[PDB]
Amino acid sequence: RKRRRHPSG
Amino acid sequence: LESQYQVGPLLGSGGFGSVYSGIRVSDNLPVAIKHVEKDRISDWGELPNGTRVPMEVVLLKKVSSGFSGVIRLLDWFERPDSFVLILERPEPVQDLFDFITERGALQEELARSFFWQVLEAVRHCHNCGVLHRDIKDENILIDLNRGELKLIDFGSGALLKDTVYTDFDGTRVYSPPEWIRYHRYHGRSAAVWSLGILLYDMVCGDIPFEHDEEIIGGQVFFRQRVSSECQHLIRWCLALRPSDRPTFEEIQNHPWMQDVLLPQETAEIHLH
Ligand SMILES: Nc1nc(-c2ccc3[nH]c(=O)[nH]c3c2)cs1
Repeated sequence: RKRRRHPSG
Repeated sequence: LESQYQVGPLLGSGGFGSVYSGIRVSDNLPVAIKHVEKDRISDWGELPNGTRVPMEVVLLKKVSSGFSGVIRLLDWFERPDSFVLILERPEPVQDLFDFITERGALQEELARSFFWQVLEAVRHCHNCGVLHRDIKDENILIDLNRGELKLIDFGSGALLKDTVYTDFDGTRVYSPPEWIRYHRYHGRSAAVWSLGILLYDMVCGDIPFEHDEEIIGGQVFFRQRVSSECQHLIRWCLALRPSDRPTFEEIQNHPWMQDVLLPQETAEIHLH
């Protein structure tokens, strides 16, 4: 299953 | 400015800026060197000098006194179109997002040690008047030799207050349902929600929610074997009603949180 980073700022 | 530090390779870039590995020549100390473009800076603050600086600099100075689980601001400089921040650099280091990617779901003993240290770091920020607003595994470094965790990137933070916040630039999948539904939140209870997301992330190997509808749905499905006591703490942190979430004191007094490992034991048992 796809695990990913998530952006912010 | 360019004579006090030797500049190494990019460690990364993103919503925070561009961050470089570096070395302080005065004593070969490892540092991280972060550049922020003035045109991208949303919130500005001021310090005692009345000098106008990015809020991130204000918050780092307030939490950088003494030792703690926060990466300390060692110096900063203003340039024509940017600010440059000199930050601590642990070595050797891995951020908690990559650590969970490579190792999968963490053993509860190890999640307990990490989560406890994150709670102590966040309490420190709150003691100093600082709300981080972007607690997540990506914003946590692991010093792999000392077994200590360090909080980074205050670029979405704010001064801590007791009245409502109506702005937010942190990570949406860690933001609470009252933000999703009404664009309002209070600081501590929103922080507790993101700590619930983080704890689930640690013991299950990825975050529970990706979509707004899951965030506001209030259903936590456990995809790994997790003890009933840990499930209870997570579900409490993720109560839909903010007033139903635990305080930091209730989290740390929770039965799942007892008998934490020391940082050095954590390094020797799980990281060396
Ligand atoms: N992989 C590594 N990243 C750092 C680091 C240190 C401090 C930071 N503050 C930020 O906003 N980003 C940062 C990154 C040190 S070793």
